Amino acid sequence: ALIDNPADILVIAAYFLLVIGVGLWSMSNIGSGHFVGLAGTGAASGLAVAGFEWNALFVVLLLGWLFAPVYLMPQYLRKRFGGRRIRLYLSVLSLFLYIFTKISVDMFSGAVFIQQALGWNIYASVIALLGITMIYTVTGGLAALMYTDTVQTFVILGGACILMGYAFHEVGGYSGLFDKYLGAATSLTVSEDPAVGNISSFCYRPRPDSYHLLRHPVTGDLPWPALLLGLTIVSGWYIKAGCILCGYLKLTPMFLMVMPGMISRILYPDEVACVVPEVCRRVCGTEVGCSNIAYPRLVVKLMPNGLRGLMLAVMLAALMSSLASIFNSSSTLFTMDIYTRLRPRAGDRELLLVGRLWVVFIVVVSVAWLPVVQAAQGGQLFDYIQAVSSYLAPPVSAVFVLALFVPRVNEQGAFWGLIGGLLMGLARLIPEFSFGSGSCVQPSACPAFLCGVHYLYFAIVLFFCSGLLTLTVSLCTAPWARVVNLNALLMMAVAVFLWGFYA
Amino acid sequence: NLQPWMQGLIAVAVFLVLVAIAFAVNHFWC
Repeated sequence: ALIDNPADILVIAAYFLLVIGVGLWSMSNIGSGHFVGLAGTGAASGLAVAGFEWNALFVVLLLGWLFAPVYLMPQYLRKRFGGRRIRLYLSVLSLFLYIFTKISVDMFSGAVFIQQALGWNIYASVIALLGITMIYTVTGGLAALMYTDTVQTFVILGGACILMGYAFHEVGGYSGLFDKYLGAATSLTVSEDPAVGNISSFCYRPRPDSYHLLRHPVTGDLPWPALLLGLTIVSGWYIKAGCILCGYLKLTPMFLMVMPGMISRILYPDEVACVVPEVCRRVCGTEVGCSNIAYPRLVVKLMPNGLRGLMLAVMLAALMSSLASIFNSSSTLFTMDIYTRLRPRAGDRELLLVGRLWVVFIVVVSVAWLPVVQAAQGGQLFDYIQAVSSYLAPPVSAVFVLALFVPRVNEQGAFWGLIGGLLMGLARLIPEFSFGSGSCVQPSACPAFLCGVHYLYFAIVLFFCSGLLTLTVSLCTAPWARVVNLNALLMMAVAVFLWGFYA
Repeated sequence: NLQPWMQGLIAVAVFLVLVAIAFAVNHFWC
């Protein structure tokens, strides 16, 4: 369809052929998942999505620098608490989060790229994605990894700049974008379903606060207090010059994805900003909302004939590398952390067969989960990822932090607090997945107690309550560096300048 | 109604003040 022209397929085939050739010859920070989620949330809600990454850095480096002299992830818990129950439970959370926020989302972004590059169904898309993933893995893709990773991040970002200009040239430049966006919505706001009826203007017009990082703290998409605190909590679970470069590349996404995500809504309002349920289905595959098509739609309908194929190939290659790496990590974790514990005999070949069968099992589970991903948190990938992280990680972060700071905590108390935090998190994961989330068009029947609060304020609540549980149970039961610092503060100043500019 | 660059410069100045405080505290006592 979009790439039906010979040139796009030629570049895609050439790129994949070179990737496989290097993989045979053997014998990063940003993937396609973020390139999809950030752009989708930028199209849907404005630019407060970029209020995550920048904030994350201003926390990460702080907790990367203000914790080093005092602390010097799971391995620390292993030394501090000992035993094996906490090891097994942390491995279980790691596997579940890999399935939910690293595997399901990676395949979903893959199906949201092949869907808008060819038009295939979600399953027809992930089937091809996983077939090519298997080809990549069986050809020694992981054997190269770091070898052919830098080059990827030297094009996927670089090419993402080529799109940036191509996106910013079709909106009359940077100044032009900031007038067009507020005045860009759908022309189809009438639904044939009698129950839906006419669609209100609140959730088909772009938000009034689409240009401010600090949204309303009570009625905002990304409340600033929730933003700050929830992100500093979640970032705990998810050399120094490496961190400085990571921050440099972490500042850009606002200009590279979020804003070109904002451009999608104004070049393609009917598709990216669809509000009518059945209209989204014919566009997307789901009737909850489809900003997630923001970046892939922009890539396929904006990039030239020859560079669109290159962008698709690079996105798919990075997604393939991420998926293969996470499959390998999950298999290794399962067959060296949990299954081995269940079977101490340590069979010569069982530890490998069980790894491959686990790989197949998680592939199946994530394929079954894909429908939930495509219709999670109003159809926004970034919101779903951060919601799952807010539901699962904050308890682990609380246990880690109170272990680092408080020496009166107990391993048994730590484990009980961790199970309490997981149970608390499943009181919003399960109910806000089985009952759905829904957009303003079709609000879900979820009780106001559960879905009323933003997932970041739930991160705050769950972190604090999990910490309190851990502490009470533990008590109750039983008894050139100068140059690096200068560059770090320069980067921090630049980041706060960017925050103030878009505050 | 401060311009965006006013807000950016204000943030930079505030952070530089905080950095000066954090440098003076350890300049005075460990």
